[PDB]
Amino acid sequence: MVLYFIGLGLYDERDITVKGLEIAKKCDYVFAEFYTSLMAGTTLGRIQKLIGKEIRVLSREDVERNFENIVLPLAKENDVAFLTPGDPLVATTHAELRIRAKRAGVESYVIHAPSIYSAVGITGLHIYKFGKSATVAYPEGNWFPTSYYDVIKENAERGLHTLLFLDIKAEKRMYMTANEAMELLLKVEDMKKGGVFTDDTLVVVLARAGSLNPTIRAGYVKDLIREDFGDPPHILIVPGKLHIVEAEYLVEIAGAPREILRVNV
Amino acid sequence: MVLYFIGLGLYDERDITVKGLEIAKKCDYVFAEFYTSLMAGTTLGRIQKLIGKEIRVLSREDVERNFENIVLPLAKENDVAFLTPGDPLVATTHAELRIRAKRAGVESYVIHAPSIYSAVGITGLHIYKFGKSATVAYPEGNWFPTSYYDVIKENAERGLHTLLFLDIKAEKRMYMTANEAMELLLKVEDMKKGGVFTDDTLVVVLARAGSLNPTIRAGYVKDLIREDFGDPPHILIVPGKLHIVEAEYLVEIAGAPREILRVNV
Ligand SMILES: Nc1ncnc2c1ncn2[C@@H]1O[C@H](CSCC[C@H](N)C(=O)O)[C@@H](O)[C@H]1O
Ligand SMILES: [Cl-]
Ligand code: NA
Repeated sequence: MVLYFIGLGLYDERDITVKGLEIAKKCDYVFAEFYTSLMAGTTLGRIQKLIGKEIRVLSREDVERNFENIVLPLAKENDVAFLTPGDPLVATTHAELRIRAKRAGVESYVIHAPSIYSAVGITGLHIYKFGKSATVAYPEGNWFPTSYYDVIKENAERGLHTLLFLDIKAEKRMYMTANEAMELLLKVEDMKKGGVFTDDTLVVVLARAGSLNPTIRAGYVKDLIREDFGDPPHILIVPGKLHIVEAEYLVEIAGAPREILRVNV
Repeated sequence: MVLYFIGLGLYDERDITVKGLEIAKKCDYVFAEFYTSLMAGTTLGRIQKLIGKEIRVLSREDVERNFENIVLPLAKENDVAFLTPGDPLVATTHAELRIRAKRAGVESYVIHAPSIYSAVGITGLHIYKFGKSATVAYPEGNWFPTSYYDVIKENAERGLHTLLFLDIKAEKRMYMTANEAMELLLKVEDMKKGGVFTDDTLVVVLARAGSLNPTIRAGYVKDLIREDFGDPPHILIVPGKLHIVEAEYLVEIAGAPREILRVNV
């Protein structure tokens, strides 16, 4: 009679919370989805081993179109868990899933876990200074989306940082790298010329947040556009004007050039 | 020979991640602070049993003035852990402590945990739509902080949601309730008269996120300003322009007035 939305955290099988693991262990059925994000530091096998349960993976279609036929029926007479990378309900469409549960007469509870939205605090950039967030998508066919550029512009105009998620083809396991993101933004800048993203723009790259050895790098596009940030997933941040403490952290912890202490503060 | 910043999560001792527990278990010395937030579902004793270690609690002064004198010295010859509610770097000034660590020749690692910043997802409001965040501070003496009012105004004009962290006076054991925040906001509205926060403003209240039964309520200030949302901690959110699905969730789960479903495109 209960459905548990349980977050798996950021990187590996150990990013689940103690509460989340213990609850997952007591559930009769365990479902999971890895299309919104992928746990780059672990495997389904390792997660299953830790929880000690067989995990049925669901595709985007399974969830978006048939959640009420796959998951909810079982939650009517059993305890069921729905595992998702990060924190549950962060993915835009997941919250609506609780409405579906309600209508099916199923009680639902949310067990939180670390999300990239809060993990970015490791970059030293103040969380309150982040503005609207966006996703950088690959153009294709006659479609060249550029709204993420406008997001950066509006946030930066207000001295706010912009968190940019990069395109992911979960099924095909194809990750957009920070490098590709920068190349795309430079291309959008060449088209809109708003002076929003140029070779002189200061950016921050965070790779493998959650890992004990994440890659946190800060610098100008002209210098980082070809740097090796390691394996995905990658997150790109275009900070607004910096508080001196943010700048000092980027220099001391993220190897940013001393130059940002006078140019971007 | 190392310092770990480990988050404990939102509500109780089980909100810590598995990674964080296993590491905190092997540390020689464990310090902690509980002045940046409130974990309403646990106690120092319960946390100590889980970790199986004695924990030295530090005050804001111990940390801000003597972190390098109390904690770092030990990290040079031992594996030390510094615990904090939620995520250690979110809406705190702890990130700067990593710099002190570097200066002291101590390598540091960050172990994330559920944060109120991403837990807002449980309100049904799309997390990417939140803009600049702010804190509602208790006026002191003739000093009456009002900048948080302008943050709401700025976000609202852009159609973005505004997250409002509420004040805390840990030593005095004072925790600002959503009710007190609303009263302060109405007073600022009276002074500034920007039509930003009135009795007809729609707001969302989230209390004790992380618990299995948090209070999630949405409605007009006139109706919620005197409502009992339960024990602290509380967070206040002033939504911007709502998507239909956000409104649906607020009505179905947060008990919001059905009239909001009728969004004004
Ligand atoms: N479980 C919880 N429920 C509701 N609000 C919470 C909360 N935990 C923290 N807050 C809110 O955030 C404020 C602390 S700000 C520090 C936040 C912390 N580093 C984190 O990652 O969550 C509190 O005063 C309160 O307004
Ligand atoms: Cl293996
Ligand atoms: Na945000």
